[PDB]
Amino acid sequence: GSEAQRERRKRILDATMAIASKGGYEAVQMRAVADRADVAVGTLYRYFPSKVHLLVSALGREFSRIDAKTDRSAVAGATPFQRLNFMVGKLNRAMQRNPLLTEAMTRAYVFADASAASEVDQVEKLIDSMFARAMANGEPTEDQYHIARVISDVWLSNLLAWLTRRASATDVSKRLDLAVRLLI
Amino acid sequence: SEAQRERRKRILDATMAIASKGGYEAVQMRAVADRADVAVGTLYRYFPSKVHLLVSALGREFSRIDAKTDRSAVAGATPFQRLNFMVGKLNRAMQRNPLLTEAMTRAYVFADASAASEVDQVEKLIDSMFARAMANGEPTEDQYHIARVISDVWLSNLLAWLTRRASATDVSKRLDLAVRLLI
DNA sequence: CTAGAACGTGTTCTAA
DNA sequence: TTAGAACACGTTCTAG
Repeated sequence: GSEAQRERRKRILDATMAIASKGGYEAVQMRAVADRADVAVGTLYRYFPSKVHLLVSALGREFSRIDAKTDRSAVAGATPFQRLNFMVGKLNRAMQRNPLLTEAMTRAYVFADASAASEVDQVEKLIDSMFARAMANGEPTEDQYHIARVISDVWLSNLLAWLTRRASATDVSKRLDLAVRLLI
Repeated sequence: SEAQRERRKRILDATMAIASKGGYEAVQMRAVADRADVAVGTLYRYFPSKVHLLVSALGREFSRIDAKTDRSAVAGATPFQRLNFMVGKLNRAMQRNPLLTEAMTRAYVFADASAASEVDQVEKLIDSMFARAMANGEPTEDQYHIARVISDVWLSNLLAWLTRRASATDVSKRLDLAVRLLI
């Protein structure tokens, strides 16, 4: 709605990501987010009705932005195979840039119940679409969207393994390009 | 001890019974302890977090399913069939009790590194049930990798069902589609 | 909106 | 082991 309100929302989401960067999920505490966005906690709950909604919107907003910084690059490589490997890689890297910030958003994303479905949906759609439109070098086909979904599922699984120290960054890229190749 | 094992089983049974009737929110540590006739400190001795607890319950249940499905999963004439079969068996198992499935799955995906060993066991029981269904025995390396991809598609879809973002039909169709793209 | 008190549940502590 | 009080943080409530 109003300019001030769009400005409060952004301030709340910048706080959340600043805090998550230094402390992960356990440090994204609602008094701390509020305090640092200079709002009372009741105002915080007016804008985001749970810690999880808050984090899934922060993750929604970060992917929207990556989606912008990704339009020429994603459509750079000369074959679908290559454009996909490239997009997977840029996204993998973006996530590895701040493990604790990634950790907070990703766990909220998979933990979210049905009351957050609409926020969880946007993030899943954005990710599917970044992959599809890179693979297809523009508007994807039906087959290319379905392939893109499978690759987002593989990505998420591997990201969760990387976060829980069950897999290294090497294991993750090996499993990802393994999946890409089996579907192209 | 037989005491230690009797008490471990009472606690996981408590956990699943409560999860059935109420899902994740209702798996409360005071309630579980009470139901298993143990004090909370004893509960935390066996399982150091609500999430360790629920991810061990999930471990024991895939473990159990694993035995229940040793002949049948290797019944279909082709890899394609055996995989589709295994996928459907596991799907129908999860769908049997949505709130039980909700509680265990959310812990499974919420778990941090402090439960990495419980999470790991569950991931590998599932990977292996799929691979061995595909293969009808010890899988090749290529069957194992395909198994992994399909467990990832499976989990993603199970979360979307749980969050009412996909129906049971939407999920069947996405699994089918993945099993085709890979066989 | 603001500042916080109050309350529930996961986790830890104290005491027998 | 037990019983249960204490404490922290997500969430809701009371007041101004």
